[PDB]
Amino acid sequence: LEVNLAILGRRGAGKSALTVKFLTKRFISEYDPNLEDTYSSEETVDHQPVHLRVMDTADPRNCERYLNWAHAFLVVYSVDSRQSFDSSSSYLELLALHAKETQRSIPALLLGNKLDMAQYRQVTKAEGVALAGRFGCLFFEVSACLDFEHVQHVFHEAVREARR
Ligand SMILES: Nc1nc2c(ncn2[C@@H]2O[C@H](COP(=O)(O)OP(=O)(O)O)[C@@H](O)[C@H]2O)c(=O)[nH]1
Ligand SMILES: [Mg+2]
Ligand SMILES: [Mg+2]
Repeated sequence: LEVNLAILGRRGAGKSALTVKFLTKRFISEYDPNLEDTYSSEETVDHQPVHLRVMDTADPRNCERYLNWAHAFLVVYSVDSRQSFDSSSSYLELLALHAKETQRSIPALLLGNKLDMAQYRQVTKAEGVALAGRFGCLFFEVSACLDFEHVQHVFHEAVREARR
């Protein structure tokens, strides 16, 4: 089973850090901000094997490259950046519009990353919940430089959302 996951969000939000942590179980803090690519991994989600494809985007034009490809989305902002949070809402609007225009119904997970920087929070967890509420998507706060298991969970949950 092949599952396409696309990761969207404003530059700086930690899209690649989250991807590399998922893939490698390590935090890599400087990763080419311009590099966009699809990363392949063999996963097991609910005792079921998956060929997972993770598209780590770097933005704007030809959004269909992910809009007509992904089976689920992660939309990422940083909890220490209002700017990032605001940009996250635009990606969710795009997902909504595309679904409306094409009938393509794809689940999304809203991610407030850099939970390790919670002391400099510009966005509350309650506000992330509210934003997810406006788009009917799931919501998680995560970090690329805490443990691996919580990052694995969100990626595997996108898989579960894609299978439902
Ligand atoms: N403190 C902290 N910094 C992070 C985290 N994730 C990414 N970063 C940093 O945020 C910046 C952008 O990360 P990057 O993965 O390039 O984000 P991208 O542009 O969305 O792909 C870099 O300085 C990363 O080191 C995180 O979870 N916690
Ligand atoms: Mg990146
Ligand atoms: Mg490639």
